[PDB]
Amino acid sequence: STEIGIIAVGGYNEMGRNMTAIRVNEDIIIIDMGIRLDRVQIHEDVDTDRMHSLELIEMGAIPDDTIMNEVNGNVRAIVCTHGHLDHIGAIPKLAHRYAAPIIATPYTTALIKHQIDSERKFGVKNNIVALKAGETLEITKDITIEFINTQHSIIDTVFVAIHTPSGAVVYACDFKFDRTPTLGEVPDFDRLKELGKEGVIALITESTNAGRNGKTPSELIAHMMLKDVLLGTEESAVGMIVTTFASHIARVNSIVQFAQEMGRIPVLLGRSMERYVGTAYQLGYIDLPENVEIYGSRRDIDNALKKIMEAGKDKYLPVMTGHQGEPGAVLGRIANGETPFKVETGDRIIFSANVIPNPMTQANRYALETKLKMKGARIYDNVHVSGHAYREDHWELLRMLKPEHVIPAHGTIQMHSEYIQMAEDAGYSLGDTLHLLRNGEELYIEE
Amino acid sequence: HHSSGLVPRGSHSTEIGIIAVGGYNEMGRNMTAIRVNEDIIIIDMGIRLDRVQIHEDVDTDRMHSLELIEMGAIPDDTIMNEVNGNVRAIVCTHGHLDHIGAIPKLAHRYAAPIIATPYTTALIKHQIDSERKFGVKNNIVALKAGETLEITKDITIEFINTQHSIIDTVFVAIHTPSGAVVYACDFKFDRTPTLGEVPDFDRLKELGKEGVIALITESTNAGRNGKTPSELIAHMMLKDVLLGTEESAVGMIVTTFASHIARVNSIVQFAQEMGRIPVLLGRSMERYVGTAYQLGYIDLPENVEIYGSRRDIDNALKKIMEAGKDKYLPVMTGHQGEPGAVLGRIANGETPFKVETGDRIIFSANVIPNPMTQANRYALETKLKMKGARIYDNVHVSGHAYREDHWELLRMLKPEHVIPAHGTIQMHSEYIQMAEDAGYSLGDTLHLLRNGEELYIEED
Amino acid sequence: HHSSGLVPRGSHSTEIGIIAVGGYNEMGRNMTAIRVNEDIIIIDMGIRLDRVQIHEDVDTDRMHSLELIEMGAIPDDTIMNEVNGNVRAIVCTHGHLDHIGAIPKLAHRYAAPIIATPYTTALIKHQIDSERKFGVKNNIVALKAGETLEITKDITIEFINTQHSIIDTVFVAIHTPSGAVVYACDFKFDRTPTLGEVPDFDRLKELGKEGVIALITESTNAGRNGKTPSELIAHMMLKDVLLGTEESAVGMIVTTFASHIARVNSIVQFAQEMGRIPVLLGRSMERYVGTAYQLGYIDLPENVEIYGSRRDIDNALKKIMEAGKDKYLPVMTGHQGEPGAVLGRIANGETPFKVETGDRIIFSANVIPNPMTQANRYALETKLKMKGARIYDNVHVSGHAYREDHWELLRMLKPEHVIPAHGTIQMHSEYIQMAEDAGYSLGDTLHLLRNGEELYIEED
Amino acid sequence: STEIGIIAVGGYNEMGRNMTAIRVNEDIIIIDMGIRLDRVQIHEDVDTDRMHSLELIEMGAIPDDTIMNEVNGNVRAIVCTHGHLDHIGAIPKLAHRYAAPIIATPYTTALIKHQIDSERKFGVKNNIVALKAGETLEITKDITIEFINTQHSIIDTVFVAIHTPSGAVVYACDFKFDRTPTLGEVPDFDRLKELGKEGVIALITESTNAGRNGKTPSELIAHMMLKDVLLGTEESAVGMIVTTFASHIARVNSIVQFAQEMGRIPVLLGRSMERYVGTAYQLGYIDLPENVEIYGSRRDIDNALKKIMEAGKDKYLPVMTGHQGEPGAVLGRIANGETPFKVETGDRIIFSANVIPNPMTQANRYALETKLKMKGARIYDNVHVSGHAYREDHWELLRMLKPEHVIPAHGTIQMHSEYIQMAEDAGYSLGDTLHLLRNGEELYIEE
Ligand SMILES: [Zn+2]
Ligand SMILES: [Zn+2]
Ligand SMILES: [Zn+2]
Ligand SMILES: [Zn+2]
Ligand SMILES: [Zn+2]
Ligand SMILES: [Zn+2]
Ligand SMILES: [Zn+2]
Ligand SMILES: [Zn+2]
Repeated sequence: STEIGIIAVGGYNEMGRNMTAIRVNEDIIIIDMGIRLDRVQIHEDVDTDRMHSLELIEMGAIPDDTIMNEVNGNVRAIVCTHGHLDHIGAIPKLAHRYAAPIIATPYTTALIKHQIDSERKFGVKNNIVALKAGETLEITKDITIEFINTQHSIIDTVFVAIHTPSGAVVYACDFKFDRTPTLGEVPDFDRLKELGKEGVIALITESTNAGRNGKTPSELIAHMMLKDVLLGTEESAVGMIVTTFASHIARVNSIVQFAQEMGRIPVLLGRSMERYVGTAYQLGYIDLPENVEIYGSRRDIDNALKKIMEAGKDKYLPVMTGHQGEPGAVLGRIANGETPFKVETGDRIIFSANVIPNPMTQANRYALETKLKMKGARIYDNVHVSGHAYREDHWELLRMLKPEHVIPAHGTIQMHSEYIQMAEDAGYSLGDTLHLLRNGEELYIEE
Repeated sequence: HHSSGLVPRGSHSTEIGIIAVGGYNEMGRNMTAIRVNEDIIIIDMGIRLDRVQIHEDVDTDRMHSLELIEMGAIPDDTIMNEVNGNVRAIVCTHGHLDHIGAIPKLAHRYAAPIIATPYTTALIKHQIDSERKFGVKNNIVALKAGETLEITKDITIEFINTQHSIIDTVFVAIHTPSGAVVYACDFKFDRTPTLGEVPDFDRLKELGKEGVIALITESTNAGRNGKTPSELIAHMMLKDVLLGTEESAVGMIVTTFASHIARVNSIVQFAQEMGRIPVLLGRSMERYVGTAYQLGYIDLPENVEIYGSRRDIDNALKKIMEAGKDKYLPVMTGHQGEPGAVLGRIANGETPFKVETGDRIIFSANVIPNPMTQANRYALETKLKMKGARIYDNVHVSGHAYREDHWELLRMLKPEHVIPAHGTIQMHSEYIQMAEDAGYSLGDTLHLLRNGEELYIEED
Repeated sequence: HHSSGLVPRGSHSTEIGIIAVGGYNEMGRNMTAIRVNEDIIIIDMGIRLDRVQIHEDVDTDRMHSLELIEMGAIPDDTIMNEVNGNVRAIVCTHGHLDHIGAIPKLAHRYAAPIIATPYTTALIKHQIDSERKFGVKNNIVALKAGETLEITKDITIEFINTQHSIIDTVFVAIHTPSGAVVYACDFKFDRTPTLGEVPDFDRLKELGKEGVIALITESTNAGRNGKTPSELIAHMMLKDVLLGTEESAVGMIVTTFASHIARVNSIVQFAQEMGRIPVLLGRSMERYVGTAYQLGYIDLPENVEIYGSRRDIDNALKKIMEAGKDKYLPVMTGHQGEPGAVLGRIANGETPFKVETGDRIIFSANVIPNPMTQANRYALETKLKMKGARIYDNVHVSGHAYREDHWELLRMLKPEHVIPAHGTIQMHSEYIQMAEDAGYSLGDTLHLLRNGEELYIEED
Repeated sequence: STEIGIIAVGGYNEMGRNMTAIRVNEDIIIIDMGIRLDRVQIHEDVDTDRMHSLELIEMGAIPDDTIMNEVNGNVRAIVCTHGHLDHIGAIPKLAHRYAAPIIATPYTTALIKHQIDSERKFGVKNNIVALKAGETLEITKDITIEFINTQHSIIDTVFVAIHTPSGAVVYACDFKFDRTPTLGEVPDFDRLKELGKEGVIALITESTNAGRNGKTPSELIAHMMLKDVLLGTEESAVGMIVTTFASHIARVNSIVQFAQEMGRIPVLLGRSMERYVGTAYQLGYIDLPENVEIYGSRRDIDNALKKIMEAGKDKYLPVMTGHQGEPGAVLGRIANGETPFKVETGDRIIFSANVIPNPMTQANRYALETKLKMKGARIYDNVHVSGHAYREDHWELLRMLKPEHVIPAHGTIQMHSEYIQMAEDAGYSLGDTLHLLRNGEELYIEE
């Protein structure tokens, strides 16, 4: 027989810190190892590289994988859905304890490798393997892992399908059914219906926005709103700063496109930006006009900003990090005047990002925005679209994959509750064919 | 013995008065009066459909003005017995009921013509050809955007094109010997509309530099941060939910504001795009979109069917049920869960249409933030969900201006005074903070008026 | 060749089952079944008055069980055709309709006696002497707090005193050969009540140490932080608003839950204290407080007047209007803005009572967090405010237990399993987090059940 | 004639930073000078004594009184309602610019004098005068200032009535009609009705809780709830910490009373506590049992806490500051483990205070509470009653004083909006007999 087990290690009580392990008989396939970036800020300057794994488990921070000492099997892989820190962030801190390769899609593999180049001299290390969407990699005789293309607030994001002798186990945390994306190709629907007909034993999926009604707005909407705010203005020569996730890439591409269309020169600031968009351009996921400038260290940035100041803000579009009000982020540094560029009345600050619903980040962004307003700035908030799927996206996902079991992951118990109600609309039953797991719990499927 | 100091004095003219009679304590029931010394211009006369439904039965028909004034409902113009002048005109911004709803009930007491843009005028006369008073009269005058009409020698009225949740909507500029008084309730700076013309920015700048004595403007979304999304966004989202689906042949009902001609036009475009026959239900839509098509503001495929009375609707809806929902797209009223509206009674099954599991109900409208309509819409959605429907909420974009749109409006008109209208005191508070950023001062250059109040501006 | 390891095995008995049939997806409509192998004990059978009013007309009278099951309304006991045992009793926690409301409609299909505490039993028989089925029968048995009743040799039922928003309310403990199953829906640890006895802590500790196999308990306010305020707080606040006023002779109406005997007792004490004659209106109050006084749970001054039918009420209310509101204190129903309740129709003026400016309306009740009742209460308060009334909101204290009260409940009973009931999945989620702090584990030692679901505990 | 002017200097746009000036012809009476304690925390360690007035005005922080250079009169007094920092906090920083005495009720005068003993070597200084409730002090021939007793979250809090040739101008920011107080005497109602009949030209009053329905709960309610939580527990020997406003005094008195009734020894920790309750006991506003201990510096506190730890928490009730999660406050220091006393599972933390509705303090209190919960603590939140008046308290205030004009103060424009609606119920009219002022604006009353 094939006894499948699903062990919840991280992120089913919280949003960050995601880690799941799928045990097929005695083989283990681990998916995702993220940091929880909120409850690290509760403590007074931690500097995550000064701490080793255990420290951070009693903060968590990183998922408590000690519970993996109680499970009956050996891990053969560490798969990663995409390159957000809530998914690949814990790798350089925990993956070394496992004698297993790290499988990911190219952009992720690259960014992982870049992050480990800060773990220490080496680590152990695991060998890092790049697998693209649409391709499949056999890990043992009968266990084979497949990558299926999807969209998310990061480029190159993927469904993972673990084929076993008794069927496929697909895990889909962090997706979005964007039918008209700015980057990448539309999600592989035909493959989802087909693989649905092949046989899915279990579905593990995010419940982030399952309570939200309807279907997720396309990234094209964010594109159009940003177009509207940048170009559709009767105060053309003001001085505009755009801030967003350094990781989003699709949007940054939209923004530099816009800069080329609105006759400004796009300058990208911050280590964050340099890493993500740099790695993106180098690996050819985005094209850049020859005029763009990218600066990471404080000297490059501040120099670029004195320059950008005295030559005229009207003829520039700084694109940067700091949308959640991170002090030390370039925007936080501009708001505090710890920079040559010092904003004046009329100046437009464009936040192409949501406010993360945590008191820490909300306080930070509050303080940031008031400092900006006292310096006369005019703020455009939340010109943004969520990269997570809504109720209807989930509904149709259930209707094409037709999974035999469903396990909500990547969220709080309330998010999970919303998802549960939706799945119950689909014919499922709690504790029977629909399962609510907590961090540290293992659910068995038989036969 | 000595010491000095010097100040220039004079010299002296125009006593302008602004009468807040309706829609300054609440939204809707809007009425403002612009008094230029001796002469008066009435702007907007709206109905408030909110605090009439709180009472057990609405009627609104065989009732005369006074009763609705103790409900309000209609603006209390009794305070106009206290003003020193005669109204020589009644202008209307656009054809929403919070703006023209009180006309067939109050405009008759005033010996003045009603000036509006063609579509508005049309809907006005259609409403008077329905209240049935027949009547003591007014001339209904059609003035299009971009044109100007002299009414009293020194008083001249200009229409300046803008966008809003209904087609053909306009800024009104009351030119006086000492400058312009601009009234801009219900507007939005949509630079990429689906219908109509882009708002006339250049004229706004010109008129700004000519001299604006006062700006009267809505504060509905002045608290909302940033700039209002284009209607194109609503178009793209609707396009996304109707076409972008992997459960294609289900049976889909779309509900929206009957007045939002642009949105319904987008929708029939979509039905034409998805091979369903667009059918429009409700007396209300036949009213609005019928008037729109007759006057040629929207183009319609001949595939369209429009039905107003219950018999036409219930039978067309038999037509669609028995023939198959798959090749049809009903667009309807009832988005606020109005009982008696076609959708609410469909939800109650008081109709041939029997909605089934999987069916998609698409609300291209927001929930009006009032406990009544929130309750009705709650009940509606639970009936629909229990009968298995799949609900797409708030596929919608606000037709009102945000903080930054107001910012640039102030920066183009550069008015000497500012008056928030069309909202609650809190909405007005947000607007006040915004204008305070713009250099204005409360009780001096920016004024918070309440219903029934007059501020005198003495300008030379 | 070698190596070792050792584990003790066995030995083996009691298969206990817990049936969640009602009130696990919503609040109210509560029904749970405790199956001890072969025998079944039904606990609570409540009505849900929420999702019945969403439909146009309530009736509830000439309807039989099934229809109300597709509304629910009443708990779906159809799933009891699938269980392997016979119910040999029906216990009721207290006399709120979310607990005993479904009895005259479902208890008849079960060949079992209905066990309750005296006041509850009384109200039950009063309700069956009203549904009018006459009927196929059950014996209505009065078991007081602190006493125990053997029903099936190994199954014995204990009543343990507690406090709650209605007088004489009880923990139920189902003793079995292998331990106790405690059901505690609707409770509160009030250590200083105005009425009743302080909850029986010592017995809870004893029974905790004896062995509790399962705890089934409400999660209504498990999300609320801290510990529930005593009823004494509600008493002191009411004392504060009624007596503590510098506008003394106005005319004051107090509205509250008819079931909240303790609160009304406080109020009549106050009327007796402020020299007004306490008059109680509504069929509902005559029901509850009448039953309370007849059975001697509350003492009443002979000044009191209690009127149930419209004629008595409208005339007593003529009495009070024409004689002067100043020397009277009407206590009434209608706090949720129920149209047809005496207060709502007073607000509509469908009554001799004509409330005037200055008059005080005192709501000793919370707003039930549902859009329907929130809308009704909105409308009520606006009618009252427009007619000049002065409104005192939420002079109230919740009758349900908070997080910390639950904490100590777990720490006294030390149950082997925990099951949240009586709430939504989110309420249950909060409770789950609380119990997880207590050492419990989801799907192992703490179970989230939905309506219609059974968890088997196999205990030796 | 007598032309009265009311100049709004601070706190009508915000809550903190209160300052009003009443000009009677050419004489000026200033009431309140507070700090805004929120928007000082937006900046990175300010240390308010390192900055002089102007610094803080461009932060504000302290009220911008530069606008007082444009008014036609000379100030003859600086009156203070009570000893909260939103009322007397700006005195040592601005009062030196004015050649005028500072009048207050004894507890305030004391605490003011204690605060100036940190302004510098001296300052100028103004002479500080103690005037009790019920007594009157003539400041010029015809202008005389009266103190009328009321309750508020601080002991000895007062209505100020400025009698002039044309009537009284009463300012009542921060009150509460507590008819059954724990401390002090019930508000002087008879005097309010009487003085109402004498003639009030203008009423300046707080709008903090005017939107809140009904009448403010008595302090007796907070007393009873605290009694219930401290005594009504079936886990008697756990270890309980009580945190509250060091300034409240009434509640601290309740708490030590309770400690005496529940057989624990009351220990009070923090500079804040020592100052406020110490000054209170010394001036005889509260009685203390002989057993109590008060410790202010880190050494006394930490020593007391090691002591209190090893001897047994069961036999102790630490009462302290830190309810808004101030890092450096004793509770914040306990939650971070920067103290000998280190909380364990079951321990009860009792917050007898509300959460101040500002993102800064909400974030701070968030972080605090999560640290406490991770250490196993069980939290009792908001066992508290607001010290501000509600709609009905305001209503009856209007009905006994019968003021000819009303000006809401001490709040945001929305609070002011709520108050406006209530006053309109009372017959008043905006811009005519009811006035909405902003910071920096002067309103004239004639005749
Ligand atoms: Zn992600
Ligand atoms: Zn994620
Ligand atoms: Zn409109
Ligand atoms: Zn409008
Ligand atoms: Zn109950
Ligand atoms: Zn209940
Ligand atoms: Zn205060
Ligand atoms: Zn204060």
